[PDB]
Amino acid sequence: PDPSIDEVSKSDWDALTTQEQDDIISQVENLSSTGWVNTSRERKAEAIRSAIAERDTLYSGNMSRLPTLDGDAEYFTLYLSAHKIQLFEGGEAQSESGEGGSVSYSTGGGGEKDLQKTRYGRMALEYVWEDNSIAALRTY
Amino acid sequence: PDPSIDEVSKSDWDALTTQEQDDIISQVENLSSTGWVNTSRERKAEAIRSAIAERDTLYSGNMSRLPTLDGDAEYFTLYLSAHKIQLFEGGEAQSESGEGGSVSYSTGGGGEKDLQKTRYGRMALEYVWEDNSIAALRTY
Amino acid sequence: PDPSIDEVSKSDWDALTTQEQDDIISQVENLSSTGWVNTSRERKAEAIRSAIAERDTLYSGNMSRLPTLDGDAEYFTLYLSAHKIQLFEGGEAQSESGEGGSVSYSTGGGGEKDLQKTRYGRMALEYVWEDNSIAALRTY
Amino acid sequence: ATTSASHHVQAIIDLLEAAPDADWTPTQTPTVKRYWDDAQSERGPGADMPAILYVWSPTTSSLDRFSMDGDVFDQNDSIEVQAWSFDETEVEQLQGDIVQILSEYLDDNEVQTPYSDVAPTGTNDFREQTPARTTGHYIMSVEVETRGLSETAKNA
Amino acid sequence: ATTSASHHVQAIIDLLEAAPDADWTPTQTPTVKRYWDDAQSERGPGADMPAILYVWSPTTSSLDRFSMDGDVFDQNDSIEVQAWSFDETEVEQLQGDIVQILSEYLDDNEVQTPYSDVAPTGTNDFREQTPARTTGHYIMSVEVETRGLSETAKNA
Amino acid sequence: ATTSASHHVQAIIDLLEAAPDADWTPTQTPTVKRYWDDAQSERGPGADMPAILYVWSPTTSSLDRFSMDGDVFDQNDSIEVQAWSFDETEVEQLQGDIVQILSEYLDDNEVQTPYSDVAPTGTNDFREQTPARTTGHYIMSVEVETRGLSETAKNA
Amino acid sequence: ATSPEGIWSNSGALTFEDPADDSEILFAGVRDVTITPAYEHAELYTIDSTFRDEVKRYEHNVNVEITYAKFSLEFAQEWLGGPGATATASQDDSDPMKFNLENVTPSASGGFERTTAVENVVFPELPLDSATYGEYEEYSLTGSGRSVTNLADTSG
Ligand SMILES: [Mg+2]
Ligand SMILES: [Mg+2]
Repeated sequence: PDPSIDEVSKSDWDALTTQEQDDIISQVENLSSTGWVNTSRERKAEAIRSAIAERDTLYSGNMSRLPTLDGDAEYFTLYLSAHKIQLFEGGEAQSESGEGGSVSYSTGGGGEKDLQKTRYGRMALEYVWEDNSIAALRTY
Repeated sequence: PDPSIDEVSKSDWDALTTQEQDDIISQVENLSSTGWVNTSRERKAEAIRSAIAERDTLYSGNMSRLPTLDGDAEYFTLYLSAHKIQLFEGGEAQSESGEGGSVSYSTGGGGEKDLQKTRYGRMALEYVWEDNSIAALRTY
Repeated sequence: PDPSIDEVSKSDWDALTTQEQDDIISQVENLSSTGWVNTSRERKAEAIRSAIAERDTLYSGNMSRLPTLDGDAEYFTLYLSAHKIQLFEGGEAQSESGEGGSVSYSTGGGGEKDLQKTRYGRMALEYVWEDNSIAALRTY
Repeated sequence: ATTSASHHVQAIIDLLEAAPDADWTPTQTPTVKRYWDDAQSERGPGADMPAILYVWSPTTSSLDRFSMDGDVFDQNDSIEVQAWSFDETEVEQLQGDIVQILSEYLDDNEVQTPYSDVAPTGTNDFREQTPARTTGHYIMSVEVETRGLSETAKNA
Repeated sequence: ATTSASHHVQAIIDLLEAAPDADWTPTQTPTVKRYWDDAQSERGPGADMPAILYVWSPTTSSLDRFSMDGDVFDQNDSIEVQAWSFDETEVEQLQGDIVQILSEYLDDNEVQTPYSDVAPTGTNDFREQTPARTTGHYIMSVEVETRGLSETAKNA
Repeated sequence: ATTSASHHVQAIIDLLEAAPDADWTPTQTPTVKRYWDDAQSERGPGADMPAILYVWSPTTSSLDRFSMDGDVFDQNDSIEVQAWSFDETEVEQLQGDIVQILSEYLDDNEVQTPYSDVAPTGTNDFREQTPARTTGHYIMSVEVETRGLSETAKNA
Repeated sequence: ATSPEGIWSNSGALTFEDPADDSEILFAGVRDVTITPAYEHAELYTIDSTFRDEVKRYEHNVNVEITYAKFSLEFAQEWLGGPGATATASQDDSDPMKFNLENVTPSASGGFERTTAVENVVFPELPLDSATYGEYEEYSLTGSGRSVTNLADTSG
């Protein structure tokens, strides 16, 4: 996209053209083979706007004078977006069964924090020190 | 590929021809018997671009002057790509069933972390000290 | 084969004739009763090329001036290749069921780490001190 | 004769293998197999390979009495052919092809085959079973019956 | 004319897609899909989206001998169309609509479709299954059968 | 006249709701619901409340061809009505009421209903299921078929 | 010559006309239609040979059998009234009502369109009421036309 998802804050996202938003949405839709085609535009836009806001608030600033977001901020925001889109539908699929036949995914077995609950969450989690508390400070 | 996958960063990948990208994609498609043929080209391109960026951000630099990426950076980037593609398709298949019959793929529960959760992840994980903190440094 | 799998590195594999590669592929195909006949040549070639590169980078050199690859480098590279081929196909089946006829293959939990997760890996693992670190050095 | 086979499963394998490349709709002629030629985890083609047809006999062959003489049984045999591919279009084309191949020999008076009749009797779609996330195989099938007079050696 | 499709599932998708917006009872024209277009956790429409119809073939297509010439199978095909929506009345309207749409072509002598006959043969209500606490899809369906003369190439 | 409803489930709900208070045996007129109006853990009445009737279609409706014209389907529809109460006597009375209510309209010329025929075709007792130890609902039901000529788009 | 071909029954458009006008008489809802030109045959045999010496044809008529399920009040009043009149009661006169009949029917492939036309069909008896409990009424006509006026491909 022309503006990248890491180049925009919440107020910037609201200031984008519909085309620039749709380009970013189209990038997020690459992260699933299903593309989430049965969820409407407004909900994917809300998830992205939320991911932007949550990055800028919960995953910003320094920790032992390292950035708290160590990985690529583009892909972090995309994975955080995909995580939110997934949670706008349900959990991870543990099992899916059709008119006939079935598949099951071993998507469980992780911890209890939100990011631990889904595949996109578990990817995003690596970009941000795995939520580890490595901060340090001193008297001067 | 003429430019192999370790010769390029995110901004280089975006500057390659479609032919150079498609040959790298073709190499990644060797890592599964199913080739991920029913996932579109752009989704595989996104996963590769993401793996390139993630390597250069999360799996770069040194620990006690050892490189953080000990194994071949080619096969590491391919495995990291294949891991992401598999997550775009919803993760591992633990079991499958239908009029073709049924199969179960001996996963167990596995580990909690993303690279532990899929076979391509687990192959990539050996290249990077199994994500351990071997780093050591001194006053001088 | 005339050039043996232990005599060739990644660059050498790319320099071999198609027949020399095919002889080595034919040797690898001996390690399964099925021969993996429904997986294409390119995928078996990629698995072998990867196993060669992975041997040379992750399973090379020394610890305490013992070789880190203690066993026969021929059979190590073959078992490492067979491990890779099997992982290009979902891994080991714990069970296979068809037209009523059914079987289960006693794999069990099988640990968590890469080489533990399939039979060919479990064989290859004995060649490399079971991934143990007998490494030792001293001041002089 | 094109087959002269011992048993119905091999007979239909021989018929499908005997088909010219021009009579298949896709670019690549499919590979024909007994259902038990391949292990389950490896069943169906890989990417960059031709589609696979699996042949077997799913139900009991009947052996009806033909007459009081007992020279022959009126034998009725049953077969299923499953087409496996990753392309949902290819399995549909193969279902068409299998019908068009095995709709030759419909009233073969034991000229090409050891049978009076080889006939597709129905077809199945199983594409609804392939889960949409994963790049798993699509499956479709043809059901084939087969009939002839089978010698008893009662009267030597 | 309207379809000329290679298989019954595509043929009925084409018929439902060919329907004018004015012939659908709701404000928004439904989306028509193969059953296997969508993953299970995402099956059915999201809120504010138009309703979804899923088409597939649930049972074996019969091929019967038409005559002892062997030129033709009397082919009988089976389909189900499932309507998914959050609105209990919308699915009921869609069931009415699907029956109406597919009640054209009732004795189409291969003019519109590749068939002699496309007909709704039964309908199902599954609204009783939807749990009342949760927002969740109501489902109803039309069962459709489809009949025609299908060529064998026996006599070329 | 009395209903004019688009679907059989709402049609029979409209009939049961149209019954005068005098035509029910108990003191309180029952409440009529679709099976999916209520969640399971609170399905059936509370104490100090009127008995509840749940209506739904349990099985496939038939659409048979009426003639070569294709102008109409002979449509046969199926419904179940379940009566829920804590009084074993009240459910028995309600079963007798539902029967004698829905035995009006037995041969409408689409006069009251949109049907040729609405008929109770059988009745069920399930009182043996209610565990005697706990307070809990008794259930009984009426099975109702419904038949009429139904239009088509064929001739417009 | 035109290739012989299968015919889907429901494709046929049967109509009746008053031969005084060529005006249509309303008739509908056919289920069975048989039209059969016939002659009596006389065969010559003599002592000179055991084989047939000659065969000749006489007493031409066209047998018409119709089963139908929509009652036509016009058709019945025409049958009662006799040629060029309608009646609400039996008529005490010797002239039966003569109907011109035409049936137009496409081939299953559309390869030809037969028109069969029959002059002066008369029916010895007319069913008025044909009730069976729990069924729609069904009616059988047996009659005889004077000759076939037309049997041709109507296409183009
Ligand atoms: Mg290791
Ligand atoms: Mg990590």
